[PDB]
Amino acid sequence: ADGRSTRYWNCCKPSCGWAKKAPVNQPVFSCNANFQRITDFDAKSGCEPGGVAYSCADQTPWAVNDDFALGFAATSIAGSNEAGWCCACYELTFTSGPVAGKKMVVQSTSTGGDLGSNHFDLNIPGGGVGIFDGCTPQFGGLPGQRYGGISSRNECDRFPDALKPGCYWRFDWFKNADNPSFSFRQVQCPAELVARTGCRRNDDGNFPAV
Ligand SMILES: OC[C@H]1O[C@@H](O[C@H]2[C@H](O)[C@@H](O)[C@H](O[C@H]3[C@H](O)[C@@H](O)[C@H](O)O[C@@H]3CO)O[C@@H]2CO)[C@H](O)[C@@H](O)[C@@H]1O
Ligand SMILES: OC[C@H]1O[C@@H](O[C@H]2[C@H](O)[C@@H](O)[C@H](O[C@H]3[C@H](O)[C@@H](O)[C@H](O)O[C@@H]3CO)O[C@@H]2CO)[C@H](O)[C@@H](O)[C@@H]1O
Repeated sequence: ADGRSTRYWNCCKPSCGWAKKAPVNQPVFSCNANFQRITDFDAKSGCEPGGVAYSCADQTPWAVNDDFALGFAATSIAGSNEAGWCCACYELTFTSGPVAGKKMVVQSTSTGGDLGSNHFDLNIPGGGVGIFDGCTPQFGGLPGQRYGGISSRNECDRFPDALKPGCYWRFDWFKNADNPSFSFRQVQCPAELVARTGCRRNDDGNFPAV
C-alpha cells in the first residue's frame, strides 16, 4: 500500500506499551527516566503529571547497510486499529526524497491522535515532540522546533548519549529526508526488533519473513 511519513520523538510511553491493546505475548517495554527497562506495564506515562514511564532509547533506528535500515514507528493504518497494528512489522520501500529506493523494516509501537490515513511517524530522536513534551520532564528537554525538531547534524552532539545514535542516523543513512513517501507491506518481525520491544503478535508467523 502507499503511505506518508513524518518524524517524531516525544519521550512518552508508547501506546502499545499498555496491556489489552493487541493480541501479543507482552506489551512493548517502557523505560525509566534514565533509559533503563522497567517491567511494570501499568506504569503511568511520563507525559502525564507524576508519570514514571518513558520511551526507551534503544527503540531507535539503525543502519544495517547503505540500502537497508531497521527501526520503529507510530502508525495509523486505514481500516485498522491498535489491535491490528500494535507490534506488527512493516517493510517500507521509500518512493521519494534522497532515500528513494532504500528500504526499512519498522515495528509499530504506538500511534497519535493527529496521524492521518496510512501515516507512519518514524521514531527519530530530534524529529519533534509534537503534541506532548515528555522530554522536558524526563531530562530537561531536547532542542529544535515542536514539529520537525532539529535542523543540523551537529545539534545531535548535545543529545543525551543514549539518544545520539538515533539522532545521527537521520542525517547519515536517512540523508535528512523530509517526510518521504513509501510503499509498504506487512512482514514477520525480524528478531532484532522484538529483542528491543519484547512484543510479538500472535499472528506474526502468518506474514512473509524478510
Ligand atoms: O488503557 C490503558 C491506559 O491508557 C492510558 O492512556 C494512554 C493511551 O492508552 C495511549 O493511547 C496514549 O498514547 C499516546 C502516546 O503516549 C503518545 O506518545 C502519542 O503521541 O499519542 C498517544 C495517543 O494519544 O497514551 C495515553 C496516556 O498515557 C490511560 O491514561 C490509563 O489510565 C489506561 O490504563
Ligand atoms: O503530527 C505528526 C507528527 O508531525 C511531526 O512534524 C511534521 C509536521 O506535522 C509536518 O507538517 C511537517 O511538514 C513540513 C515539512 O517538514 C516542511 O519541510 C514543509 O515545507 O512544510 C511541512 C508542513 O509544515 O514535518 C514535520 C516533520 O515530519 C512532529 O515532529 C511529530 O512530533 C508529530 O507526531
